[PDB]
Amino acid sequence: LCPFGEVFNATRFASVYAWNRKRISNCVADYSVLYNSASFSTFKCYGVSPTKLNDLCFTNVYADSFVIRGDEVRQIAPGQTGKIADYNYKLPDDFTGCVIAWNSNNLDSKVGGNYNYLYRLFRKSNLKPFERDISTEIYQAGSTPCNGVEGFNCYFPLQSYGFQPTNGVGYQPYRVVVLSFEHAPATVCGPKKSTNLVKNKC
Amino acid sequence: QVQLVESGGGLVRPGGSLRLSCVGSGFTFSGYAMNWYRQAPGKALELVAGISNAGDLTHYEEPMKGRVAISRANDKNTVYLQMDDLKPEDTAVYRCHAPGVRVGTGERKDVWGQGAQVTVSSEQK
Ligand SMILES: *[C@@H]1O[C@H](CO)[C@@H](O)[C@H](O)[C@H]1NC(C)=O
Repeated sequence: LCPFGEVFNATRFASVYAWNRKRISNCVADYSVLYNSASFSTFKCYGVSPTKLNDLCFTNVYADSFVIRGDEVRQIAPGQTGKIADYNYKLPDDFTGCVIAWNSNNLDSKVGGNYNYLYRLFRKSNLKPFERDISTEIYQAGSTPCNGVEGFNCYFPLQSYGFQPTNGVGYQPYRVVVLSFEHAPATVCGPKKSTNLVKNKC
Repeated sequence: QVQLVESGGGLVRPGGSLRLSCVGSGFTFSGYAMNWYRQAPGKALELVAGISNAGDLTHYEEPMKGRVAISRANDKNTVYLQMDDLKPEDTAVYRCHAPGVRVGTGERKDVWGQGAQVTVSSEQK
């Protein structure tokens, strides 16, 4: 069986700017657990049909995961705008996959504030499809150079998420998982289409 | 100006000890919490230790949980990080952090340090 539990039921997720990517291949893809789950707030697919994922076979499945705010989950989609889908995590216009997310306020919120999760709100260029920037170089907002020193119109690109105990789901932490699917032997398959690879001792 | 000028660090041998210091100015240092991050070459900034406004509240993460101790001197407007039993994996740029300090600058409310290089390398052959 595919290792979805390793990425979905992980102890600690990464920041949106430093999104962790897993490679799911050569295994049975049980999408039943993903279907019959009332925990999942968002479950939207692009260029495919959620209801019929067991009726499909792909040669690679890149399972990207990270934490963002609830009001920023709408940005996680093809051809969008805003700090997240521009500086942190952008998808291609012709994207093929799904976007999963659930309110993780019970295990990513802290009384004093969870300062493990950050996000980049400053960038000279726009993040290319599936591009990742973990760099921490001083951003130039003004006309004059910074010279790697923080000052006027020159500041740190990263900003911490509050994630303090609040009542507003919009400003609460959400665990997002982007299952990006990919003329080659179809490795990750349904439980029926499985090309006798279920007994490979995955 | 809202600033955090961190000092200390340098080169030590495996098992060695070091203390980093972060001095704060241009804001009430005792009014905001202090966090210690570290960035290893190639990896993303990870949280090491976090402390409270001026209280006895210290939170450590898995990375260095055991061989690190966070503390602050609000009288001297400074926060320290006592690192002992250092390993070669600890070789990284350690940064201080005070969240939600800046005001009237948009979502950019955090104030970040410059960075202190710490290198835990063994002797030469
Ligand atoms: C863990 O397993 C799967 C994830 O692939 C899903 O049912 C859910 O996120 C978790 N379920 C339980 C019972 O922990």
